[PDB]
Amino acid sequence: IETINKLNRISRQMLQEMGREPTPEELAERMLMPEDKIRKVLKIAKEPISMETPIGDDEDSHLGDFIEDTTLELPLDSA
Amino acid sequence: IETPITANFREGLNVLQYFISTHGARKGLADTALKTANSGYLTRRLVDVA
Amino acid sequence: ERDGLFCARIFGPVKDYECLCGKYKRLKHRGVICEKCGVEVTQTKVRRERMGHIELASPTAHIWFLKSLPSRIGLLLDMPLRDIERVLYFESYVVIEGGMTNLERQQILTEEQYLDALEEFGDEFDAKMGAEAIQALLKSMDLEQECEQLREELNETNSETKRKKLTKRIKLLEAFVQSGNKPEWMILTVLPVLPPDLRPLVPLDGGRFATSDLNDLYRRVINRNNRLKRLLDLAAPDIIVRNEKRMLQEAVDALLDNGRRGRAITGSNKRPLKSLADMIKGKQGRFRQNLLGKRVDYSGRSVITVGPYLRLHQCGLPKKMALELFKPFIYGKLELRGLATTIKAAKKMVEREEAVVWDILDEVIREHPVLLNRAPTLHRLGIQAFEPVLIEGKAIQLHPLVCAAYNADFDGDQMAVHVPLTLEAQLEARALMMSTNNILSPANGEPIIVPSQDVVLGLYYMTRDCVNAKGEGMVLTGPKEAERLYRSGLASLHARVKVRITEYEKDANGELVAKTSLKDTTVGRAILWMIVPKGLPYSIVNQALGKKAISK
Amino acid sequence: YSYTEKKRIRKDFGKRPQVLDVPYLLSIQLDSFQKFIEQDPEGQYGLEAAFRSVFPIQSYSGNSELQYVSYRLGEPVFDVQECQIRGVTYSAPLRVKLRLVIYEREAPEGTVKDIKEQEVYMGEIPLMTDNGTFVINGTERVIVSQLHRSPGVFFDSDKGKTHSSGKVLYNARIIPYRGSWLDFEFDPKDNLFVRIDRRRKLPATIILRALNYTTEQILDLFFEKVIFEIRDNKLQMELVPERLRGETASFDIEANGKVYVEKGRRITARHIRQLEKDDVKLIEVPVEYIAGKVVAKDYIDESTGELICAANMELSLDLLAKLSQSGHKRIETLFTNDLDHGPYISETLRVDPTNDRLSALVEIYRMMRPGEPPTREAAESLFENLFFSEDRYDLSAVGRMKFNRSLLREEIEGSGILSKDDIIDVMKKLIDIRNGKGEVDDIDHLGNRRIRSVGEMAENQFRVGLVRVERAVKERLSLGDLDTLMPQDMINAKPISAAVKEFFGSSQLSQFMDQNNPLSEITHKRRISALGPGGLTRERAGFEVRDVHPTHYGRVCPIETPEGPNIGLINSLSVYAQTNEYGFLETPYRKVTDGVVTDEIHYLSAIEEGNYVIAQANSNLDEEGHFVEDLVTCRSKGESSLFSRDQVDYMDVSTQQVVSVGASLIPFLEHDDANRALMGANMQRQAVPTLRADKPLVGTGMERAVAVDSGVTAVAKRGGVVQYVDASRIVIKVNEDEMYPGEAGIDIYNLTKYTRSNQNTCINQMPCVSLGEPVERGDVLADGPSTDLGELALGQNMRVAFMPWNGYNFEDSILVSERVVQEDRFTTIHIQELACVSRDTKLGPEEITADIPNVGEAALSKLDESGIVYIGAEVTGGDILVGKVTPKGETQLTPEEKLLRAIFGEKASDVKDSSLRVPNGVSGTVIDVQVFTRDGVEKDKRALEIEEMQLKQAKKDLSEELQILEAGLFSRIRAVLVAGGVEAEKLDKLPRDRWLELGLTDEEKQNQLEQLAEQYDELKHEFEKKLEAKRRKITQGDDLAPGVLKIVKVYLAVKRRIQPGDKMAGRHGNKGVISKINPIEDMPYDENGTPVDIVLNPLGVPSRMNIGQILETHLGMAAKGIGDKINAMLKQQQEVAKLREFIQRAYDLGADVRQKVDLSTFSDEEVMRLAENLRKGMPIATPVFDGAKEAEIKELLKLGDLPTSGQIRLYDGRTGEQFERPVTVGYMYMLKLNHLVDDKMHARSTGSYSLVTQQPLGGKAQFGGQRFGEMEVWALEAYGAAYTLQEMLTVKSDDVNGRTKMYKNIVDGNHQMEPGMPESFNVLLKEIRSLGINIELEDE
Repeated sequence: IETINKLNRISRQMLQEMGREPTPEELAERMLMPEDKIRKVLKIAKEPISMETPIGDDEDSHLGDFIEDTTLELPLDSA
Repeated sequence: IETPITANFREGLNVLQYFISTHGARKGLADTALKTANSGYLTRRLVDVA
Repeated sequence: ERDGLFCARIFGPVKDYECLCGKYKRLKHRGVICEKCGVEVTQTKVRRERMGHIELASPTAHIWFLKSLPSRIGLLLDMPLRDIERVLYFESYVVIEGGMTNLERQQILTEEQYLDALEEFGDEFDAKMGAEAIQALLKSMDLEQECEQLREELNETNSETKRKKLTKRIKLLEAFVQSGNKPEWMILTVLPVLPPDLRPLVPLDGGRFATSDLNDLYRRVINRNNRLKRLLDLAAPDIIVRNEKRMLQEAVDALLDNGRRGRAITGSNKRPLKSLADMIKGKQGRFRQNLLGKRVDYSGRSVITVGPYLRLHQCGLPKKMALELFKPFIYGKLELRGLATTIKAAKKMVEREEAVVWDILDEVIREHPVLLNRAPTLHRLGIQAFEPVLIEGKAIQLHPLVCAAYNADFDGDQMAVHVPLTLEAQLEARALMMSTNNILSPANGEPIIVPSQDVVLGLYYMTRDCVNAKGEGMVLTGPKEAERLYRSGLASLHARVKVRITEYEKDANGELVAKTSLKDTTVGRAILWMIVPKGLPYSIVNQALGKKAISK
Repeated sequence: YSYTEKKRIRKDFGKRPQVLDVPYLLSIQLDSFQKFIEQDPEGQYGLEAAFRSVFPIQSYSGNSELQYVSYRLGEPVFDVQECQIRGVTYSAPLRVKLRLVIYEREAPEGTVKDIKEQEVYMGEIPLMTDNGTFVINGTERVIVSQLHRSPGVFFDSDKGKTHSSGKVLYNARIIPYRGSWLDFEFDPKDNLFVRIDRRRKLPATIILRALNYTTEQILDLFFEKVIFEIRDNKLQMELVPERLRGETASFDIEANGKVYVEKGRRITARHIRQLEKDDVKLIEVPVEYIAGKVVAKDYIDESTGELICAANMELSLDLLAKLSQSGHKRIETLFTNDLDHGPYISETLRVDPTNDRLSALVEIYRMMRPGEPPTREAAESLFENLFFSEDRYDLSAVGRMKFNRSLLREEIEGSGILSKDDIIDVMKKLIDIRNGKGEVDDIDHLGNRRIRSVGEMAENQFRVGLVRVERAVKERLSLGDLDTLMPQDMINAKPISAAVKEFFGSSQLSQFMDQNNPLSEITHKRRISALGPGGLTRERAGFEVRDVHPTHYGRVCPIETPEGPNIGLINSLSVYAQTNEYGFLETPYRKVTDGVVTDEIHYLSAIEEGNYVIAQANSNLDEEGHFVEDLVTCRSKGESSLFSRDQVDYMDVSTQQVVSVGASLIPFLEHDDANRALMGANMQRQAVPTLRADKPLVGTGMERAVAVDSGVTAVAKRGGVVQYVDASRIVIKVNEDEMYPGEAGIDIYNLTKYTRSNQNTCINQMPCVSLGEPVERGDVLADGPSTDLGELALGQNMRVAFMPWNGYNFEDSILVSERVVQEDRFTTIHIQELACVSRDTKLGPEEITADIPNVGEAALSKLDESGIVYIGAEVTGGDILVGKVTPKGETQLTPEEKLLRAIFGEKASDVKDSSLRVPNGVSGTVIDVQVFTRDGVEKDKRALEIEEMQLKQAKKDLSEELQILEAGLFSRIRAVLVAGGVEAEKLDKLPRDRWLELGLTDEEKQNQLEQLAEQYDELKHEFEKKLEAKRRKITQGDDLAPGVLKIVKVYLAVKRRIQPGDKMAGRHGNKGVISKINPIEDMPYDENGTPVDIVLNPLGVPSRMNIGQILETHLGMAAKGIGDKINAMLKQQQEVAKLREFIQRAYDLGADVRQKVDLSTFSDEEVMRLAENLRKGMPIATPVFDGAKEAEIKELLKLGDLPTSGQIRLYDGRTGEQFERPVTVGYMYMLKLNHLVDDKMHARSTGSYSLVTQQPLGGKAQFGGQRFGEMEVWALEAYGAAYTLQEMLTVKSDDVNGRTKMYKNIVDGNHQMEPGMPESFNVLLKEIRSLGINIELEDE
């Protein structure tokens, strides 16, 4: 959490000085850390999406049935 | 309405009569579109009863 | 985690017969508890039919037991809803049981009154806060004595409102006694946990995670329970303990019925979470979405087509519908004759669309039922069964005469196609829901075929008359002569021509009576009588054939 | 007359002259977008008003402040094409000038401590293109015209349906722009109740007492005072003679004379005027009349000192005796006797228990936030900040204007907050309306509702972002240092940009632009939606709101709105309507001065329309004079009547001012029903372009304006000589009159071919201008996807006959022929996107390898070394497109598979097969592939090919411009050398680049040559800089999603020819479907040359109360006859003068024509081109609500050598017999929606299922099962069937064991069911157990 906060505080100054989204290369050069750590932090730092989010503009069908069940096998392979 | 329409669809109509009949046509359309759901609710109730 | 929500030790393995650390391979090992992770090697469906529990520190009052009308808790305790609400939310104290003659059961005291009454007496004034007090009251109360008191009071007075109240209370008490339930079971000390499969946590295709609101609710409940335990283990002050208990009660409420007595808990972005009460009561709940009607295998939706191209009890279907639905039967009858090596090769042969595939599909579709549906299905005629025939063009054809049965005009609607698999269902669809067997409407004894079709208007025109123009002034022997005269291009179907009509009438026992005579009519009416079989009289067709006429 | 009109002339049957100017269709959009952004220091629009209302900001300490100076709009980073291809949000940076001024704590006004200034970046703002698209995340989203009520005060009445006795109650609501509304309602107990945000009902006097008002002041402001005098024996009053209206006299009125009014008779008007003429001053009234009234002020006691009787007290005998003994002989009593007034405030004071302002504030604080002890300071601060705050409570300048107009004020400008007198005036007006003086305001009136456009929505979002960022600044400034901290590190650009992105990507108004045809884009941008945040919802909408109000004349199109649940909620803005600076719709009219119609135009709103009279456009214009008929029909106050000449106030411009384009494009609108016209407008706006766009024969006169304002065609901003024409790039030389001396007079236009949208179709720009044809400003050099030459070609013109058949025209269907499919008519092009993404797993990185196991040469012959299909390959559904492999770890296998592997001995490496395949039933061709990777991953020798291809495609227009500029510079150098010396033969032989090395005499020519060389060097440097900038943009345009290595998009193009199963309709609304495709032989045919192509159904046509298609068919037959005559005259070379005379006689057939055809001034080549264009039939046009009568149709039929009846017999293509009655045949213009049977048809047997219920999914993209609702279940229950129901329910939805057993039995030939237990039932049981309920398998 502290590393994410430091990276965000650095990205805040980077965007204020440049005006564009902070590239991972410049962030890693300024942080003196490899790009793999920055990439992993940017990948993991994402809020999970809710399960009742509507797919469209109309609140008719939610995200209840929108994911396929790829865990169990199918009748084809069983047969 | 006190003043009715005198022409018909064969000789053509003006803007006034068309605009005065459109608000009744769409009124009936909205009425039947909203009652198509009350009818379904009534069918649901009648199926649940018997 | 080894102590998380969906831990592998409590709810079983995640994968198919595989431990947590991936050490217990060789599925043969069944029911062996590991020493490192401790995961019972079983199937994945074990998580579906098992649940957990949470050990709470302080008991909680069930929200939906007193918030639901007519507040059965208040009826059994003879106390209004406002009082039990003030007691549960730690606003005022209540006396459980008073041994002295000062106060008795069901007496409310505020913060100042409780302090004034506590400094005077001691060791006998029993009073707790909310859930504990209600549990002690339900444990110390006696049902038989209260029932006897109510039955003795009802015999003396007969005030309508009070009599009905006491009668409902006696009914509730008798039901509770005969049900074998205990009053201590009303409180909640250990609440169950939803199975992990009902609250899934799988990564989305967009590289992100999809969480569940119920997981967040359970996490909040567990966090509040841990905070309450840490406060009780460290001797927290009275105000902090009351606030933590109120928060735990609110969390239990939101987990059971999220936000109906007050403000709902704010969700992820803007919308509040839905609880089990919303999954049970709401219109998008499980009842009217997964029990009554839901998605069904071996189905399809297609566009309508305008053309008979068949007979009454037959409909036209595109090659693909059976291209995707009859493939199990295709593979079965391929293994029957042995034209394919295995099922895996038969699938590829079907995917190549060979000629033998269609030759076998022609026999698969030979005398096979299929259910047609139009949404919505109001009356019985909305669900019928037919038999399909392979055609070109990927739109399903519909029978012309079932347009009034399905109540679906040919304006570009969508039809649903379903396929029965079992011989039982196939036979009950062939016999019961056939267009030939089900021809009348369930509303009245009249035929449901009340048709459109200016085509039928032209039939009526055939049954009409016209001027005496060229073609009138002859006599014909039978309807076939009139048919030939009209097809050869000699006269119209309006000529007043006497036809030698041989009419048949039923006998008194069931036989037929033959009689031939001349009838003044036209050519079109003679053709219509020819279309009529030898089982109907001629006096009905002798007039104009409109809508009500053909209906009769 | 422009050249686009000279190519082909549309015969306009206009009866009334067109004197107005056709306004721009997408005008409100660009106007709002400019008003939100354009710099205006004196105008409070957009960012200016935002920074003026927010800044300067005051903190708690009040020592440091942040002031605003100005803002600067940035330059576009990437082009619109690059933003559409890559997917970057087209926007511009924002820099706001902010000054930090720190005061001193010692000095009172010492501001010399710290004064700094700096530009701060607050985020990006999405710009707008010429069309009006919002490029967000590579998608063209649009926000469109939210509808809501204007801020102010609205008085309404309750029309029953919720009462106890049935009394007409009233209410008044205050609608603010930001804050909480106030509702003053009338209780059925004759009491005025106040509600704040619909929380609790308070008396009406607590709000007045909270504003430091006593009882006597309220009684003086609301009620009137009457003076009663007493001299020891009497009760005299100063009775006004005009106040006795409706009062029963209970005594004898004697005022210095005889008995005036008898005891028992009521006061009449004659008695009123008599007593007024008598000059009555004092009347001795009895004691019974005075005893029972209400006092006004408090009369203190001069003897004791206490209050004998306070205000609002009923009079009695003892009270009057005490007042007489004390000495108060001037009693001020209120006047409440009849319906003229009402003692409702007295009852409110009696009910209200509060005494002073403190108790009122305490009660308000307890109502606002209960459960909290009330304190004086906090309650006062809350009451001052809720309503008396400028930054919190302020509606609008338009809001203040509406408030002043409702209160009948004189000034239309005021403060932003409410004063202590505004509420009093509102209450007075409300009680006057209750008494029966005012009128109940209507909600459907357009003067009470308004429209919020793109500018207002963006301003609200910017206000929210600025409030959040100023809260952040107040949080960060009260703790940080005032010296070492800079203003650039305090303000964070994340909240504002996040709010902007959320609004532009996930709001209800932000919808995907329907890019089927330009008409859809026009009718979507010119739409007005009442659904979304701020207005009513889909459920809240009832019947009283969706009805069309008579005030909607010429403002809102009533025949263009989607059906279903959104009927009468999302409408279409009319053509001539316009949004003024206040947000109200207005329509331009014409002044009528004593019957003389001048050219003066005045825009009127709904309130201004309801006051004057409007004459319809059907009045005859007497060659710029007065009216012809004495009694002209006009409309006013919602009623139509015959008025004289002097009673006419305004005149409409034309008849097409009410109906918008999307619904007025119908050739015959007055011959159709309202529902029929609505359905036709929907079918037309949802149409799909064809392969070869052909102009419609029958049309309107405003199609040119729509085609030129759609923005999809080539807009000629300057006009000139076209030099180079190509299928993708067109250059044009600007004339010397418009050529600027600074820049070059050559314009280049790149034709966008096959543009991708969210409604995938064939979007291209086909060029039309030839080599050597000049154009002017406002022309069309290249058409679009659904635009013909100067017209908007939606569908296709085909032959149509109204006749029955053997069942192919059963119920309003469409039967077509084979020539329609053979000639590629009604043929579209679909573009399906297919994206293959490469993501690394937790156990292995992701790689792309063409070598895929279990794949032969058949699938690898069309793949490159990297695994990408060659550009230009035709693929069929089932082939692999992108070769992607995934590393797999050690996977356990069953002993059977292990034995099989040991037998075969193959390697069988653990590599997953997750390659992209083509969906089944999709056989098309790939146009171009796109590979997008990040900066870390190398292009891997694959993207280099497409990069070099794009670079070769580029550097074309830039190179041509550079060569042209260099040639011009060399020509200038040659001219200078000729003017200086004789150089004619020593310049062409020498190279062009060696002209700067020649040294002439030391004079001015040497300096000119040096300046020209410096200019050439500057041009070369500019070209190099442009190339470097292009390369830098290409390099930096490598943005990729996190955790994604590569993305390969295919964009597979499919022909998808016409086949039975597609919905087709027209402009009147003859919706149907393609029944079958019969050959041209089995179709009916005419006598000589025209076989029938389309056969319609005459069953549902006469029942839907609309002639429509009949008149359209007759006019199309006339046009086709004229075209056949023109073609027959053109096939011969008799004489061009004869062709000119025939064209002139054909165009001059109309008796009363609007536009006179000028043909004598044209050349021979122009007439030849006109004839070649009209070979396909001349386009006949007609205005809206003004169509040619049947006489003109018969005359036009007789002109083209056709029968006047318009009904010709046909011959059957099957038997060859002649029909009894003739057939109505002719040309029509048919359209078709998307409605593709390839996409609508979707069936599945087995596949993917759900997670919680294991049930199939729903949708085409989902590829799942179909829904089986409760209606079919009830239908099966009504039947005797029991096995079908359970088979569909339990063993096909959730039970895995049952369905797999049934599958195993079917694949083995058993047909056994073996039912089990539904998994959904187990889920329900567990859900019930989760609540604490015991349900444990109750057995027998």
